[PDB]
Amino acid sequence: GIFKPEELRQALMPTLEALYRQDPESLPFRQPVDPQLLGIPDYFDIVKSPMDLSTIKRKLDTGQYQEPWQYVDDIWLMFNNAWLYNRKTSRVYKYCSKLSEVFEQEIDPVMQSLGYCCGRKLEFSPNDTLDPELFVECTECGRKMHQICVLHHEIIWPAGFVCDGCLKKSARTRKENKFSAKRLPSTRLGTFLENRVNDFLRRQNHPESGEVTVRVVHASDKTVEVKPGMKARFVDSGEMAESFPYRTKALFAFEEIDGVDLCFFGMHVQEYGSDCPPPNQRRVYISYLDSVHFFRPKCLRTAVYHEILIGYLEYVKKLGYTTGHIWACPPSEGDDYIFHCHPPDQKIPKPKRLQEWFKKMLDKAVSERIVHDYKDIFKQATEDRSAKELPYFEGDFWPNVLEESILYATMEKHKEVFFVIRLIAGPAANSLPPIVDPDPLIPCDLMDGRDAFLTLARDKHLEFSSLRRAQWSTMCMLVELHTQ
Ligand SMILES: CNC(=O)c1cccc(CNC(=O)[C@H]2CCCN2C(=O)C2(c3ccc(Cl)cc3)CCCC2)c1
Ligand SMILES: [Zn+2]
Ligand SMILES: [Zn+2]
Repeated sequence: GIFKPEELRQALMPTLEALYRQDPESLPFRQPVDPQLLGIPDYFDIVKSPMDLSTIKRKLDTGQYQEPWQYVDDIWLMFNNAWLYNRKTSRVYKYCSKLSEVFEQEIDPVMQSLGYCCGRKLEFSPNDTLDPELFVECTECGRKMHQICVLHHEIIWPAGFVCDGCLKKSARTRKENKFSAKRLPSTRLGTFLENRVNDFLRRQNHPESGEVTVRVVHASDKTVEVKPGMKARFVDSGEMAESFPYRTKALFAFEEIDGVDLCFFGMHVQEYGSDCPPPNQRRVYISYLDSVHFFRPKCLRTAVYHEILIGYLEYVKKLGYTTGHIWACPPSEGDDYIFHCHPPDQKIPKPKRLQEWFKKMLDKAVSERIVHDYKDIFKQATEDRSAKELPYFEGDFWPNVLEESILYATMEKHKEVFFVIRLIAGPAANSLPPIVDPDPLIPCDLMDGRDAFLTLARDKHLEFSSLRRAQWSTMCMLVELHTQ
């Protein structure tokens, strides 16, 4: 036992009286449902565990609740029975919804006064059913708390969870989390980007901004093989190379928010080096860009994205990559992209908004004299003067759509989607030294393309749907990156 029974009764009884005072919303909930009297004989075929305010009052008054979550569980059983049995458009359904809003406001401050994370009944995002959020138990006081509220990971703290209350009471502080973003192995690329971001943020000197970390978490050597269609026409003759080698890299940016890691940006790139045959030579392809919109302050979010993306273009330019490519079309309605379960209010941008966003960033990159020029693939193709000449990237649009044929008219209708970004133009691009990546390979199967991370996130309910859930998913993804 944690609580003297009378203490639990005095704390919780006012939240029950708050529901009882709601008239008419509590009237269907004050007494056990009597299916005969109400003419609803199928009630007990649908509702296996009836619950009502008078039963909860008796359990409270007789000391039947040993800890407050058993009370919260009975309140939500009552709400869920009503939402299950009654139609969404029915009076009882709407009364139930109103009572659940009254309960959430009342129970929050009570559960926090009793030393709990919150008083919320929490379930994951959407076989008609939702998975419940997990609890951990303080080894010192025995209070149960949301795993995600207190960010307790068994790998980081194997001896068990100790709540803030028990740590203060014993003049102790939580053992440092060494599975941090900052402690991921550093790369030259990562250091360059993060130094750019933090320099900008220090110039703004805004009180809300946290330190940013940028880490390369995957680097491996791959090959894209030419598809059979285009292999027939161009490769089979010996006119075009059969496969193009590249380095695939994955990087993430993390911000300190409320003193813990938050992963807010993700990037996959394909890097076609100087020993890669034309027409891919000295080209970089940004496969996927994703974000979780919790960057603080929100007034500097776009500018921080600019520092990372303009920074990457500056870094590859200096090494001797001439051209950048971005496939600027949104993901399809149903595809998570990099981060599983975005906030519902982080809307996939419309094509026009996405194109305009990328245009503004590249204009900044022109002002800084990092980008020479940028145009749609149509103008750049006209200006370069066959289909053999098209840069051919793993998982890109053009290798797919060129199979549908087996070009000129197709580019014009999809011109605004494909940005070509000139980093090095003219004679400067003729007599460059070899491209030598000063960072080693980083083997990491989890970050080998975007699917392994999406699979882990689905399997373990690592959502980025709220700040608190994004903070847990960041902590979990960092433990996995640290223990490969
Ligand atoms: C409810 N919503 C979802 O379920 C959902 C599903 C899938 C994805 C998303 C959110 N993800 C995105 O918008 C991704 C892909 C398209 C670009 N993008 C970004 O994060 C960046 C961006 C550019 C421009 C603008 Cl205007 C907004 C953002 C950040 C800077 C570079 C790219 C949400
Ligand atoms: Zn909680
Ligand atoms: Zn405790």
